[PDB]
Amino acid sequence: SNLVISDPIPGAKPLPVPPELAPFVGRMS
Amino acid sequence: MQTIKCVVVGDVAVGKTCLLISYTTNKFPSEYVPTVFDNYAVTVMIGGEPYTLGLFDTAGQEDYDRLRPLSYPQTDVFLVCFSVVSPSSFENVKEKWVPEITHHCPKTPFLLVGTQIDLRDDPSTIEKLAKNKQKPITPETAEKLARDLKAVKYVECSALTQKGLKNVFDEAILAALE
Ligand SMILES: Nc1nc2c(ncn2[C@@H]2O[C@H](COP(=O)(O)OP(=O)(O)NP(=O)(O)O)[C@@H](O)[C@H]2O)c(=O)[nH]1
Ligand SMILES: [Mg+2]
Ligand SMILES: [Mg+2]
Repeated sequence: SNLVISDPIPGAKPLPVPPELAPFVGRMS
Repeated sequence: MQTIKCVVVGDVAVGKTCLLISYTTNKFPSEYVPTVFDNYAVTVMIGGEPYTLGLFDTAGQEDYDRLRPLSYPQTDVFLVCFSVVSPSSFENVKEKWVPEITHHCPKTPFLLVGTQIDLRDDPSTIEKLAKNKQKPITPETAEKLARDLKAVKYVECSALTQKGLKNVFDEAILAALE
């Protein structure tokens, strides 16, 4: 069972985004 | 702690955002809104330890061609998506997407992802394709391109029915970690 992956679990800390893209984010995030 | 960054790319309206929202939240988006950029994150247990899976959602629109690659640094795995009922999107895997991601990230693995498979046996969709003498992409054809372009693996799914959907991400995760 070593390569078994769980269902995803919501609401983790999003990975860093390049700051210049910040304003282009959302609203879907 | 442990992280995997996955970036999703592909032609407009092949279903990138639906794939991501359906996988991460089990809901299907109720209206089409073209993406510019979006960034989602979930936790997945792998052999019983938690990884943060960061999912970067990108614009299929050509007008974002110069901005898109700013999201690529430190990517661990790409999903290059085409709809199995859009031959143009499949052609663009070869003509646009794989060249783009491999230029910027030559060492980074990618999966070829066929989307919208629920429409492959949908009479209305086939009728629509047949108007222009088109046909859906078969798995055999996709596997061949995946081998030729050196994708890790071809996987396919439906965001709508969720058939194959978890398997797509399972394979992306494993590809990132190999
Ligand atoms: N039947 C079906 N329709 C789908 C599926 N995935 C997406 N769609 C539909 O295809 C359209 C585009 O979906 P979307 O995920 O927003 O596409 P995108 O690739 O994110 N587009 P963009 O590049 O502009 O952000 C929507 O009308 C959506 O309902 C699927 O698995 N099955
Ligand atoms: Mg989108
Ligand atoms: Mg990293």
